[PDB]
Amino acid sequence: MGAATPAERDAILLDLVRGQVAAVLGHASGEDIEPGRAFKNLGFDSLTAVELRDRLGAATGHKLPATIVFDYPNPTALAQHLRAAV
Amino acid sequence: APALAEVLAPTVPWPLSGKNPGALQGQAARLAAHLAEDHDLSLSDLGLSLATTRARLEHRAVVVLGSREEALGGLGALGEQMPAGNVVTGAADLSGKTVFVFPGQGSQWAGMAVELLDSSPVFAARFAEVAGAVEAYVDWSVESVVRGADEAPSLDRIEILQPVLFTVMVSLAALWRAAGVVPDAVVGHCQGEIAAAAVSGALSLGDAAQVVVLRSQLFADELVGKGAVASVSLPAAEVEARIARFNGDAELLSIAGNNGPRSVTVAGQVAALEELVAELEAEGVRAKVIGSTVASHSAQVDPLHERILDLLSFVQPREGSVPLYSTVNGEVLNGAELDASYWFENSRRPVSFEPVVRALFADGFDVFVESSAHPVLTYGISETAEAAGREVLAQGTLRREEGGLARFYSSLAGVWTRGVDVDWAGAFAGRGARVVDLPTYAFQ
Amino acid sequence: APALAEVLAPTVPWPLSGKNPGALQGQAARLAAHLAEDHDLSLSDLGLSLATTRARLEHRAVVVLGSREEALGGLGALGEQMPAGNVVTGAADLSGKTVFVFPGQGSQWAGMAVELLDSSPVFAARFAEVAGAVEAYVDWSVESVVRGADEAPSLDRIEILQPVLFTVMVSLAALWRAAGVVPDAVVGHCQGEIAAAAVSGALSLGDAAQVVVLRSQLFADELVGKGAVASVSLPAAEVEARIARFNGDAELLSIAGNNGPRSVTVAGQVAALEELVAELEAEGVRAKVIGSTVASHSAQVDPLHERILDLLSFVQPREGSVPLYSTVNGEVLNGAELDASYWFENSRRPVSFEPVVRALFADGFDVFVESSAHPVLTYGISETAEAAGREVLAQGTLRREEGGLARFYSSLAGVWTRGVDVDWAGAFAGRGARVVDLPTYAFQ
Ligand SMILES: *C1=CC(=O)N(CCCCN2C(=O)C=C(SCCNC(=O)CCNC(=O)[C@H](O)C(C)(C)COP(*)(=O)O)C2=O)C1=O
Ligand SMILES: *C1=CC(=O)N(CCCCN2C(=O)C=CC2=O)C1=O
Repeated sequence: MGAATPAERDAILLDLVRGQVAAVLGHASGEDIEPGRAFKNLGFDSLTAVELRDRLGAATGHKLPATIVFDYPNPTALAQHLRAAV
Repeated sequence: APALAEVLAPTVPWPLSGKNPGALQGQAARLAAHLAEDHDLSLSDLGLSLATTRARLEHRAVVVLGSREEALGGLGALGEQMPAGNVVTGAADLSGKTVFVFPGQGSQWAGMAVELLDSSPVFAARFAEVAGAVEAYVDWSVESVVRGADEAPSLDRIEILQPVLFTVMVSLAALWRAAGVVPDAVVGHCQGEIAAAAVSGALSLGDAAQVVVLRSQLFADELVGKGAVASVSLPAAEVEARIARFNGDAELLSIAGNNGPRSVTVAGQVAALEELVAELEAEGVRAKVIGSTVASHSAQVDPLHERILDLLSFVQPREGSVPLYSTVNGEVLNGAELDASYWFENSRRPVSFEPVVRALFADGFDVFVESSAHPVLTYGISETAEAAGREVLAQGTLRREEGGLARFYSSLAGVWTRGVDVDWAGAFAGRGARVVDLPTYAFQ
Repeated sequence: APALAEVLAPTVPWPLSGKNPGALQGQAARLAAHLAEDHDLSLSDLGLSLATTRARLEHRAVVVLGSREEALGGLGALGEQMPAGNVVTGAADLSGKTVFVFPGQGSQWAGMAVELLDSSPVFAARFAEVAGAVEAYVDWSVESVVRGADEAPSLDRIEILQPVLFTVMVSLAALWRAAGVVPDAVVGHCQGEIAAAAVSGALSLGDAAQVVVLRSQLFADELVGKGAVASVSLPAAEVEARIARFNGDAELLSIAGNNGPRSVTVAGQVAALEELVAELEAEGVRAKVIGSTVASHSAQVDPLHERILDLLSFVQPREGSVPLYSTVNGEVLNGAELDASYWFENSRRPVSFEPVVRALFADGFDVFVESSAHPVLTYGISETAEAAGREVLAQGTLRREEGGLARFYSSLAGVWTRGVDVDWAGAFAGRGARVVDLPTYAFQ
């Protein structure tokens, strides 16, 4: 995604995090997750946080901090940090 | 005699297997059409039939359902190579050599064991037996604590917590055994060894119960306020170097558990511990002080030696039914050597978990079942396996806020789908389920 | 908790497994070199060590040994790819879905369960429990009969044999179960269904015992002398054709059982039956009158219908722990339909063994354990697998004049080396075996 605008980056990373959260949740819709909703409210313990981080690390081909999910509470926030990370 | 599932529990499992993934999808779609077409089909008849009259094949999927529409949802997702919250899939590519893992504290959550008290007769039966045995030595009611009645003691108290987690972990073991999943070996983390010894039969239920009761009570009396344990996400040797700064002229801080390649526990007086945790929270390191913890596995316990040998002089260890991989002395015990002195060493010596995981890996154990209410050691075991290029399954039993048959069956499916033999037929016991005709697909 | 083996009993099994035949024979030869260097090594330590610390791999062997000599013998042979009497080998290429087979008469031999009473506590404890249920209904002792005590009645009599064969079969099932091999289903041949229902829990011990005692006593009173059953090694169709020659006017002979594509039982009057067997031997066809039989599974049991209904009106059939594949009706039964009328049909209807063996292949059963003192049905099953193009194991328990732990562990190994999970550690119970270091062959 070098041939993509900032807003386009925002959208691809937001589609990535929402898809990965849905897989951890098991809904698997990938659009069911609300970008504003905090991970705590969605049904997230510490174990679900590191599973999300593993999936995002795999998908982005980067190594991420284990606390990244806790530190950026919503999918939008995590997507926005991942713009800085990649 | 007692069954996996109350006869009226709505949750049942449907195990499926095909030669390859496309066969698994096709049978799921056929099965979905079989169900959609006939509103009168018993979900237990179909479950029993899938669990009794079907070849065991390599590509595996279990649908956990409490209703037609949860069955059509599961089988629909299965049918279009799509995930779902109630479908567990896997390849039967593991040997299924199984070690049962009994951690200490961190497994606890309010509501744990309740859904299974009301819905699993095996679990209820075992919980009643074990609670019965702990209640010889205490004045309070284990069920009452677990169910969170008004009058019942607090789980914040180490001396209520340990006996309770012991009941829960030992009762979860018996639920696996009824599902047909027996340990080929047992491992315990500190107080977890007391549960492993009960599950192995090395200690009588009564002896095991009394040890966790009397030792946790001794720690409540002697050790609360004077020290705690902290978890640190560094290798143990790196933490040993940092500890040397403190505790210069005496052991104020000591390693309490080599838990992982990048996971260690430290024990000692609260101040030194909080100073260490802050200094490390600075440099990006994941370090916290665990609640309801004393500074066991440190020099603070050396003075209670003569009291602990008298307190536990009653224990009559015997040869168990499976080996215990000691995280005290790093030996493969048969259980007859778990006398009073062992139980002192268990509470004094730093827990050597990381090396017995490697030792288990090398001995060909490739399935790790944590017999707990929330997974405290499974991710560590997975992280060790990948750092070493090993294919293992580290499978938890229950999780925070998920403590009923739906969760058990998902965890049961984790292990079946990777090639552990499971008695799925037992999910339907006492229901008068009948074997019925199933759609055949590319075979049967 | 009874144990597979008496502590004093010399026989222990050593399981080994390798990634491939050459590693297996390589590991064997390395292990024999280890044993040869040190006369101090406990065979029970090395036994438990092999059971617990070694990966579970495709290519498998078990050495059955009561001595250093038999150990080096086994391992030397295994290391030089040479058969030995005390070595079982196979590849773990079956799923190990197991069905327990319960035949009728033919498996009996003098002192069949004496070695197991004297040396397997589990077998002794189950034999006492089942015999005790039988002895509520007879004046004689099953132990006395099996042991050959002077006062004890003769096995020649149908009404002593059936209950003794009931005791031995049901007890042998519990021996498998103690080694960790439990049926995923049960099948029986005529009276063997009673042993099947006992093991599955479909009948109480008390009910099952009383069915076999009363029915065998009825046939002793009403049928002995008036006919018999013979085995014939030809297809059903060709035996129907041969039978028609004697069935000029009134029918003297009829098919009692279809057991195999070229295995068939015939019932009728003794003279007819001997004449049929004698003319078949002349041709080169395997056929014998079975020793202490009556013309059951024929029109001769028709006049016994009312009396059998009255005699077995007590039975209380229930849902059992595993399904029963009925030879009589070709249905998959939970055991709640085994009423007096069924036990009549079991004694009257020709036995569809071969068709339900086919149904079991098709439902994914690839391991057939015959819970018997000598294989009678395993050959039919094998021949049935060849004709239906199936890879199955058909595995007896004991054989004539081989009735101890050496034969049982040899039958347990036959099932294990083909990929049934077995609890080998259980063979070392009571012995204070301790895990020891074993020479590594390859990366571990
Ligand atoms: C036994 C010894 C002792 O000191 N006890 C007192 C209680 C402490 C018991 N504890 C701990 O809490 C620390 C350990 S082990 C768990 C530490 N984690 C790892 O092994 C590293 C990787 N895992 C993780 O980071 C976490 O598991 C997850 C973040 C993935 C899970 O998140 P949430 O569930 O928090 C120990 O033994 C005794 O009683
Ligand atoms: C029940 C019916 C009957 O025929 N018998 C046992 C005799 C037959 C023994 N068999 C087989 O079942 C097949 C070969 C053979 O020798 C009863 O007791």
